[PDB]
Amino acid sequence: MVKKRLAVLVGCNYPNTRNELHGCINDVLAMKETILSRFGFKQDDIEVLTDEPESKVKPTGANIKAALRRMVDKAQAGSGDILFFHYSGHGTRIPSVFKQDEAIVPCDFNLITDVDFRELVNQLPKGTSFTMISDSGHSGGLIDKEKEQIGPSSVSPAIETTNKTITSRALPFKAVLDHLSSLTGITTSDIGTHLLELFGRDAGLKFRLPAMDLMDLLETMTAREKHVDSGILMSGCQADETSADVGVGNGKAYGAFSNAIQRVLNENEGAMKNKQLVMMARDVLERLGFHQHPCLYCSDQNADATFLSQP
Repeated sequence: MVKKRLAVLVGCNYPNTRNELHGCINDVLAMKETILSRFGFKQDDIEVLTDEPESKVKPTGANIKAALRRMVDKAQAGSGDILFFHYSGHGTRIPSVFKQDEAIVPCDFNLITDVDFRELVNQLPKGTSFTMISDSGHSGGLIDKEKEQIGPSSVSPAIETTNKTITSRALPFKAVLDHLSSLTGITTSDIGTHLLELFGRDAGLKFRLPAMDLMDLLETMTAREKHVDSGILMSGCQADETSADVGVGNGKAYGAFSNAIQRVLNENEGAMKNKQLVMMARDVLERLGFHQHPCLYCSDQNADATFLSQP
């Protein structure tokens, strides 16, 4: 029985904009070489969506969700398929209505929120694994309702702040709203109005469904999550934190969390549990003076499973 190893790698540098980053595309290229060499992924099973000027497939909100939709077509029940999604780029938090929702910011600002990723993992059968590494600001909780295994509620002298030159991978809500206002030509405080007007069908699930219809849909996910739990989120920081973009525009920049993952893998060649990988990545960032706290969200069984099912 053949098992599939599918990957979607997304990197947003936002070049030549007001929200430029420099290490996100390098994070994607480094993670691609890692899964090709160490984890047995094949070139034809990997989709790369980066926003360099000459890119032919930009990481728009529709292209990202469609690529994640194509891995959703191939995961089968009883096959134990391995799905991987890396995101390096800007993140943001939007008001849930008293509460905030976490989201990633595609290059066209068609936000993908935590309910979109919760809907995605609820389309996967039991035994499948969806490992998501989101090196972005406010990345903690991006898979809504996924149990926190490592984070502020699951873990118990300060280190001097890093001397590296860093830039935040988080955009304020107003910066995201103003960006969408420059495209719609209208002014409203409801970000969903801009997103529905700009993207319509391709807008996030939170913005297309009425709140009560979303409540009915989330009730079906709550029932299914009691028996199937296939989502594994490794966030670069907590829900209330940002993630650091390290370096300048010299072609050598990188994400602090993505680099910490590469360091742990370089120093540990054997198979590593998902919980240990996040813990050792936290140790790297803590020692290096970074104040973001990577978090892990998955089931108890997947917390003890090896990263990307390495034997």
